[PDB]
Amino acid sequence: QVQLQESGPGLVKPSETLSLTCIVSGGSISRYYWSWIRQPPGRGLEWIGNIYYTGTTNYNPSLQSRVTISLDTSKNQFSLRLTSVTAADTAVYYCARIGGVSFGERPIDYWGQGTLVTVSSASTKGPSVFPLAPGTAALGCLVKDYFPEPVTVSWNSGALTSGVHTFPAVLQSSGLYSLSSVVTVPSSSLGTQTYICNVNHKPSNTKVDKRVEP
Amino acid sequence: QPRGAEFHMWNYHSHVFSVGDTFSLAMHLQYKIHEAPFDLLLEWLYVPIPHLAQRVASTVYQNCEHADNYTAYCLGISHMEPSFGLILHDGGTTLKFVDTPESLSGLYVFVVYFNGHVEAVAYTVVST
Amino acid sequence: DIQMTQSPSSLSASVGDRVTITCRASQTISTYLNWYQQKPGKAPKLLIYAASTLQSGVPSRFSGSGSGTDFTLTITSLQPEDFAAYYCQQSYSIPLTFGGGTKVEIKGQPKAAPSVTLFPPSSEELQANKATLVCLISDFYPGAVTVAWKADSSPVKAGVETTTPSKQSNNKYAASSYLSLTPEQWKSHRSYSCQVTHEGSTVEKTVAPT
Repeated sequence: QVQLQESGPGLVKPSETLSLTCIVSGGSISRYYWSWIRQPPGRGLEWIGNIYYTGTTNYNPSLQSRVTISLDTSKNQFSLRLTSVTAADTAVYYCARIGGVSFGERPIDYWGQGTLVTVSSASTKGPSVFPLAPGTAALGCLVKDYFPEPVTVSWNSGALTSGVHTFPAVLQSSGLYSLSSVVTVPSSSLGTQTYICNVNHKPSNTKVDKRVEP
Repeated sequence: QPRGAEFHMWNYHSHVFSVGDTFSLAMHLQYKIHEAPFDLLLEWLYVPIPHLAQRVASTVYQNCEHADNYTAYCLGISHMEPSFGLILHDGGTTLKFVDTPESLSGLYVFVVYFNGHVEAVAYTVVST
Repeated sequence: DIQMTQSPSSLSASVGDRVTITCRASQTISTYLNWYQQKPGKAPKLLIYAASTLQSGVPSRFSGSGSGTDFTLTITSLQPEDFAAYYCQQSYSIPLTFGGGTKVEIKGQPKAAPSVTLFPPSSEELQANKATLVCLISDFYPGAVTVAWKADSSPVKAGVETTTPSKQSNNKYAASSYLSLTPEQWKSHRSYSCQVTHEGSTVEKTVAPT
């Protein structure tokens, strides 16, 4: 039942220190291993390291020279430190648990949510939201000209779920990202329900609401 | 049909301390064993940092018979050579480093001999 | 470092078909590997541990088997909800290492014509010194399509940004495409056309600023 959350910055300048922190809740640090796993934007995932409750860290020797994992049992968390980040370290970082008490059981059963760490040289940019008003009806929101990619779009505080498409971000040659979210709604349900899209950009710490109506 | 025994201990480890700490190096051993009468032995050897290797501790469960029920049922003797400190701990599967100096830093190995066969062994590099 | 080879790397099977994937290890890993499933955007879920045991809350159509250096994951009857990618990971020896991964795409969907819609730029964006119009085709299965942009009579080649999502729970795509340009070039022309060509007779929609 336990849950884990990553708390790392989404943008790190090259050669610097990437510092993430995974907070666990609903369970203990009791006797399991607590691990970190990377996944490049299109590649498969690789295990970077895990830590026991008394130091005793196991590291992937491919980059053992740069990585360290620390434990904060007092605050029920554990942190990942990766020094001298190059451009290849841009990946999604999951914190998870490796446990099981039997012979053949050492599985990564409970995973974290995973945070995106893009490395490049800039500062930030918040998103720009623009509405898109109308068999059935189709309406959308357009997010434009923001920096590092992780951005979330929901509708009516997440009440509108079915019939919604959120497209992958595309890289406009201005070095920026663009995205759009569309919803198919009944034609007669246009003027009754007030449609609002909520866009959250975590690296810039910007949450914006946008109402859509013809 | 079954015959023998199997162990698993995640060979490579890495523990880092600082002078004056009170950490405890613990292994998480997994096992499945049949043919109840055996001679289990958990031996902690040490090497400074490398070819040579000293001996630090050894626990022996001699002629035990608890096969699949938790082997802590039957207890064994845990005589440890006093050239080091290193208060030994439960089941002989973990060391405890009390008021550590730097001189204790080195590569520790924990070799499990089951019935005269090395069935698993794990390395752990302790350094400041 | 144990090398883990996964086979195949990409397969397409219709709904209800029997899917089998193989995992091979360079060293004997005694009943030590886990099969994980990663849906698009989400984190991997533990499907199989101990190389033959089912994790709680997983449908019984997932079956793990094998030992030594040869292992097999079997999906009995594919469902449109199992489009995810699949990985096999060993836990015998540090470092722990995953497989290449297998992309399981669902082919059961018959050819479905897309639903076409168009959105002209908003006045707020026009006040924001940029002009972007959005063409959107939704819920079509077969592969990719072609979408052209006409400046009242003429196919435009530059300024097109096209994106596509992954397969849904109904196994349908939705190609989105932006046309971006300055407000001057947006106001210099009258009727903008989006022309999609797919599985039927070439469809097109148009806007004129009213």
